[PDB]
Amino acid sequence: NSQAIDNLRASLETTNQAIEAIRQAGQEMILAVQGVQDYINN
Amino acid sequence: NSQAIDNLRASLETTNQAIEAIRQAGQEMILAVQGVQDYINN
Amino acid sequence: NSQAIDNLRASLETTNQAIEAIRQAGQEMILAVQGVQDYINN
Amino acid sequence: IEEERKKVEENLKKAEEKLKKAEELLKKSEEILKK
Amino acid sequence: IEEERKKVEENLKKAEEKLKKAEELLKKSEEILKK
Amino acid sequence: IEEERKKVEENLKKAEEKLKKAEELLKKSEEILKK
Repeated sequence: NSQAIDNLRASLETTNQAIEAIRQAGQEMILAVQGVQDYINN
Repeated sequence: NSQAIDNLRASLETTNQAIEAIRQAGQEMILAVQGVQDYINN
Repeated sequence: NSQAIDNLRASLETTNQAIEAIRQAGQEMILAVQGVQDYINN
Repeated sequence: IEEERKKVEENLKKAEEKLKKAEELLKKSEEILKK
Repeated sequence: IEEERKKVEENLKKAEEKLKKAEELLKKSEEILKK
Repeated sequence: IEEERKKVEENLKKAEEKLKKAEELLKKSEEILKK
């Protein structure tokens, strides 16, 4: 039980690090699409 | 352990809430690129 | 405690697959915006 | 603009399919969690 | 054009919102693990 | 057009590098869970 609990916590804190990367990638993609709307707008 | 589990449960539910949010951001990003495409096509 | 654990394992295995898919989606959204950009340049 | 629409439309179609797949797997993960 | 501009900017605005909400939830998830 | 172009290609570059980083981290987590 105790090993698997320590396993799960290790896994999940890595998973959170992955999500944090996908989340920063999202913010960058938004700036890129805004890049395109800025050339159209101007 | 009983309660270290509930702490991992609480954490995974919240992680699951963070992913669902980024997923809604994805859908919205797709709508934004499709808006650029619709304009080019027309 | 043992069954609460295996359920957390299976929930995080599934959560990791959801993230993999969101990851692949963001790779597709980059190719899309890049396609738009190449048309503007060319 | 035939190579452009083909490449953008197909990538947005694939992105949308992956985001729907991910929604399916989150609902599955949330449900496994309730149980 | 006007509809194109509106559609893009409102969806991009809501994407930011959702990615802020996600950040907050991530920092919460971490808080609960440390406990 | 020079500014717009680079703002868009620079941001798709750092996005792409964030997405590969997340794949590294996600593969890592699947392997840690498997044990």
